[PDB]
Amino acid sequence: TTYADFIASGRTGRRNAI
Amino acid sequence: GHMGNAAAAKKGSEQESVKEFLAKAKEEFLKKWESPSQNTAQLDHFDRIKTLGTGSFGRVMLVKHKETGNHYAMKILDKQKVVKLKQIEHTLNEKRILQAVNFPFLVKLEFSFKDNSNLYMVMEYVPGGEMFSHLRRIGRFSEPHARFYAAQIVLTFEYLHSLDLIYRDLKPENLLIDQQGYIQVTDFGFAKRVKGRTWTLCGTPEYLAPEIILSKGYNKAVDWWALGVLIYEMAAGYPPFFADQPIQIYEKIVSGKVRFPSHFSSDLKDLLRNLLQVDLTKRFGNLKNGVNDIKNHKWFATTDWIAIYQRKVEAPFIPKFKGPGDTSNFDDYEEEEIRVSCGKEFTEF
Ligand SMILES: CC(C)(CC(=O)O)CC(=O)N1Cc2nc[nH]c2C[C@@H]1c1nc(-c2ccncc2)no1
Repeated sequence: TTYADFIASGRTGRRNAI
Repeated sequence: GHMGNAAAAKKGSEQESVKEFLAKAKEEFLKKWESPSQNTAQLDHFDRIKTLGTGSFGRVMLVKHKETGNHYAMKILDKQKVVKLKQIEHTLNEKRILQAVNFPFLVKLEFSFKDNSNLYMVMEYVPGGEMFSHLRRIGRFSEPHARFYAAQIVLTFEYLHSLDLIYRDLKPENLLIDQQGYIQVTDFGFAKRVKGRTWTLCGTPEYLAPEIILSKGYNKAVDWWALGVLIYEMAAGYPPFFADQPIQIYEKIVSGKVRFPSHFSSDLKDLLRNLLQVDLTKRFGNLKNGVNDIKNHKWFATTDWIAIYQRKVEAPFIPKFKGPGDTSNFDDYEEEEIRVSCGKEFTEF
């Protein structure tokens, strides 16, 4: 599922700028 | 047509009043822009309470003004750590913007000064913390809840863009929630006061417009793309384009395809398809009718834009607030010392 894929992405925490 | 005579007349008058407001606001902005404020307080005016954040350039502390008892968030940047990190221009520019702008959804710089070694920016303390934490905790916001926040960003971008400012770092991490539940935008280090085009690769991967990824000259339309990303993430609980690595994110962004959760309303999908539009000639916010394509969209049909601006709408969510000085919506850090003792280039601060 999309939600599961989001958790798997490892990008659920605060995101740094480039 | 779609509007009867009285509805068309009221809308037209509302849009002319916005133009009158923006004209006066640009005149105020330019006056402060040309003659900034400097050294309106000093360090011993404040008691140190708690470190709210830290990074490679400096830290942010909760402080209390000794004489008024007012709490503030004090950003402390070390002059040498900024000069040796290629951040001097962004810091000077962020302070220049903050002392010149005036809008109910922009955090207010109350004081600024410098000592022998550090730059200090003292802004009003927003005790609710970032929207990010609340969104991850609750999971996702209802569409009326998302719309309440989105309407404030629309007005804030309408304000900033009238000043020729592109913001370039919209994300929930940069949106603070105040004691009335309204948004306070923080961080102007990436903003640029430029008409026309600019070229810098900057921003956060999930929120990058395709034209940024594709190494194009770009303009304020990137902020309206980022609004689409934010509205999506607020309503879904996850952003429209994500992957393990940014390069895979960028491929999805440029592909011109987006999928929506089945609980998204038809109105929301239509708005988001028009904001998350790869084609600049078709992206809302970037067409003949400007921001009005957004403000007049069906998804915002129930939005009283003036009432949002006047902060007269009851927020759908108010953070828990155990009084002034409450730190609960922020994390816990090691309390390092602030030692004093790089005048070049920081003359303007
Ligand atoms: C240490 C720096 C200042 C520099 C750095 O490392 O690059 C970063 C930092 O710790 N930031 C910036 C920030 N942006 C989004 N969230 C955040 C968190 C934090 C921050 N809280 C606030 C603030 C303002 C008003 N009331 C409450 C809180 N102002 O800044």
